[PDB]
Amino acid sequence: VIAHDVEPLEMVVYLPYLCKKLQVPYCIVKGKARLGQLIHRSTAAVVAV
Amino acid sequence: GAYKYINALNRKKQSDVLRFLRRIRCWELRHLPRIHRVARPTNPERARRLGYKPKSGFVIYSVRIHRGNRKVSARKGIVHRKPACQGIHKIKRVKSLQAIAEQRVGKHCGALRVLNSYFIGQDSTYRFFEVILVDPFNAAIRNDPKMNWICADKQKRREARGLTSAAKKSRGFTGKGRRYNKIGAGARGNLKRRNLLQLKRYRS
Amino acid sequence: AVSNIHFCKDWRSKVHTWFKQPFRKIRRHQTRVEKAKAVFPATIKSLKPSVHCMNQRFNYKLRLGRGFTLKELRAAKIDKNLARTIGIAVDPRRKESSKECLNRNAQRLTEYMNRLVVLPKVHAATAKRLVLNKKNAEAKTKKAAEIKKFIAEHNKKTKQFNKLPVQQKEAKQVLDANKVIRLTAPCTLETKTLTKGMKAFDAVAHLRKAKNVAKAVSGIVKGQKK
Amino acid sequence: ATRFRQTRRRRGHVSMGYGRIGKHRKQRGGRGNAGGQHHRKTWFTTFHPDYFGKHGMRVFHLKANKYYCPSINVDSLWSLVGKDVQAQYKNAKVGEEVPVIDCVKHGYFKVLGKGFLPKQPVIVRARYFSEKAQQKIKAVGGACELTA
Amino acid sequence: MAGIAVGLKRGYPVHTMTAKRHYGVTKRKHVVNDVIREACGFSAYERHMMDLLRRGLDKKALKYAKKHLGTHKRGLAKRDEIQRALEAI
RNA sequence: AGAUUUGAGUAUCGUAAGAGGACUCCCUUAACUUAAGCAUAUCAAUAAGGGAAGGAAGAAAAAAUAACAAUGAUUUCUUAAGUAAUGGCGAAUGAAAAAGAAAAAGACCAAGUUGAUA
RNA sequence: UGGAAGUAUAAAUCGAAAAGGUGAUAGUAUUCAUCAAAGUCUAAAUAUUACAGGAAAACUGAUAGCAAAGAAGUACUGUGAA
RNA sequence: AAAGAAUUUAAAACAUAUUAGAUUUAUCUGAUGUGUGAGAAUUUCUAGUUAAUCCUUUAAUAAUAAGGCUU
Repeated sequence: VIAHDVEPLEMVVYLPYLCKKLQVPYCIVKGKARLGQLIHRSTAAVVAV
Repeated sequence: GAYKYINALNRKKQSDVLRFLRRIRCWELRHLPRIHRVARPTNPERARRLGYKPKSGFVIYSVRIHRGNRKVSARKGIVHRKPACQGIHKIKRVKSLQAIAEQRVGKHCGALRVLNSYFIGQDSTYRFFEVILVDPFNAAIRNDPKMNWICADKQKRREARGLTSAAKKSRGFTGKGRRYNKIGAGARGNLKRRNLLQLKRYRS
Repeated sequence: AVSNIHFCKDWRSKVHTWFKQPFRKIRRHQTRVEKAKAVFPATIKSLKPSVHCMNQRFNYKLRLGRGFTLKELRAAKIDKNLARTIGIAVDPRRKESSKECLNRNAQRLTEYMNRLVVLPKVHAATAKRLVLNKKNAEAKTKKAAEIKKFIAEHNKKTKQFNKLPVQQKEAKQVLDANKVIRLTAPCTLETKTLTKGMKAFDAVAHLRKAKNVAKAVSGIVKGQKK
Repeated sequence: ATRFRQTRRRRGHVSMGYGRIGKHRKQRGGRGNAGGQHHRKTWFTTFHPDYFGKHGMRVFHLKANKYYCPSINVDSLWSLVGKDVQAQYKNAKVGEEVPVIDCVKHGYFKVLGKGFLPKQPVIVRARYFSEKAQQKIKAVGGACELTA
Repeated sequence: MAGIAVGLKRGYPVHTMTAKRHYGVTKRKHVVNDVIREACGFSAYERHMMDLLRRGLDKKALKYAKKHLGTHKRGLAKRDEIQRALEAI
């Protein structure tokens, strides 16, 4: 799961293209603060399952 | 490792993705003040390489500098010189724009130490760098055995003496050997040593 | 004679006088003495290899180098981690030039290791190494029996590392170890038996054949492509 | 010794030995080797007739160690070991033991042939040999050895 | 006794002894290169070089590459690297 | 409303400034002078102008030499050497490896890996 | 710059890598040798005519030696730098 | 056709085979193995044939280029 509002965008831009090559399912949600609440932090760039 | 992809991605600066993002960043820095603090580095891969650590006492400053060349500062372009020195245009600064920008940031923030700097972008007029600065009087920096070298007295205004990587390259310290015979341990110190006329106490 | 004198520049600011020379001796000698009093092993000017000089103008002479290669320590059965602690210079940057260099500098380390007397890390007689030597002293004697025997009869796996010579002795303080282990033995007058083949060996033709062979490689390559 | 100069003997003479018609002025034709082709051409023609010009090929970086080759003639070979050893092996021939002269050990690389050798066999060890050097060593009953 | 100081077989007789270590890359660089190339694409001169290669002007693709890279050997690698992209497509 | 990002005001504890600059590291395109004129060159990293340092500073651990019977961080001294080379090839300018000594010391980040992850 | 078909730096444009740099005559190829750039630190050997404290001298001995052997950068001059 | 002993012990580059792992990409990574590279022929000379042949660009060659020497 990749946040859409990560700044700078250069840190997660390759993740869709890397996951596309390895056939790893990936989704992009809205809010790096929403992800951070899952892991009890202010923000969270990416979360995997 | 995430940062082995960012480094590979950052080498494709002519790609559409990086060109568009640099366009937005270069536009934004054209309106903000010339020297100002940014919250986090815009190139964390390159910032981490040059010594930035996300800890207290490490700050990032953005500086905008007018790239290109400038005329020789003589009134109305009039110099009372021989035709060998009668050039006004086409003369280039010895120090790189990165070294010049590092000194402007260091002068602005006299109480911090310039660690290193890198390149953000450029346009037809400006070039934007980012300067990694360290507070030498932070308790974290003082107590770090791997970093408290920056708390030495001799490191006061590093960039103005020529100790940073950007300012050391403009001194000629980019390699070793027969190509760098005149920049052995300092270009001006080397010349003084060779020109010394040694007069021993007992001489013929 | 046509004069070439470079005094057109301000030599008066380039003049360096040596009035401090008689006081450099006193400074350096006194500091050299002070280091010896502090830790006398330190001023020993740790042992160094016997490496040839560069170029054919000097290649027959030997001079002290910097540091033994990691292969020379292995050959002499010394750990590279312990080597720096007992006054041995170590230079990982040195590529082993030849087998002769490897053997010659392996003798230098072995000879130095025999003259070495390492004091115990703790001066008390209750030190573990001194105690350990007592505990296995019985095994040393039986070990020293079989080694002394198959040596005495003869005249592929060996120890990786030897033992550090550790004991308690009087402190005979020697200021350097390079002047105890000479680089080159004194050269006597060499002398040989004259044989019929020696009289017949034509040195000049060998020199010119060796030279002319090197100058005909171009003729070989040029005629090949035709 | 400033008391032995000519200045002390010319006190009282007005011009100090420099002439009245032509004074001792600052210059006498330029500073240094000035006018090498205009008014001092007769000096350079007379005393350095090849000063101006070019000759030979440039060596951008000359490796002066590759031209190092000390030389010794045949007559001077025995001086390396001295007359004491030379007389000791004066009555030797082929079959028995003969002294070896190590020119390289003494710093001599090439052996040239000049002068006359003593009429005794000898073994000469060196890096290079002249044609006449080997002839004179062989004509006396000796052998030549290469090195390096 | 001693060798000879002239020629190919030159030098004092000794047993000279190093390894020409290859500074290479692992098998994961192929994945990294493929990932970045998809996310980035090709530059203006790489795009212009692909067009020339398609028409069969291999020499013009090398002359163009040498112009934009400055080295004959670097131009050859880019020409081969680009033509490998065409074969995959 | 709440979760973040970014930017400010205020309070607390600190930090820079100025003096000195003999020695140290640098920026800048002086001219007088020499070339028997003079315009490249020389004077010359020289003068003046400007910045930054400490009791020393600078440099320092090979993308280094060499072509050897090979060496091995930096610095300083001897020699190479008024030599290779540069130059209206004129006036003039001008190194470095080898070799001999003083002293000797090597360690880190980044990237990679470990993730009930701190 | 001694570095000569470019030794070093900078600017405009261009811009790499399944690595590569150097072997100082430009170019291509094949071998060989030797290193592994584009981040940081690091004592010792070295310099010194600021200034402070000392010791010496084939130095000067009141027109000499620092400008200054006394309330010397003082008296005095200039709008001022001096 | 004629004279010729050649110097003497601590070894790594890998050209590789053969296996133990991993990989799909211009695919790599260890270890086992032999030779290589090993040392207790070479030169001269006469008649052929082939080739090269004014010197240099300093690790070795090549075709271009450049520099030398004489006029």
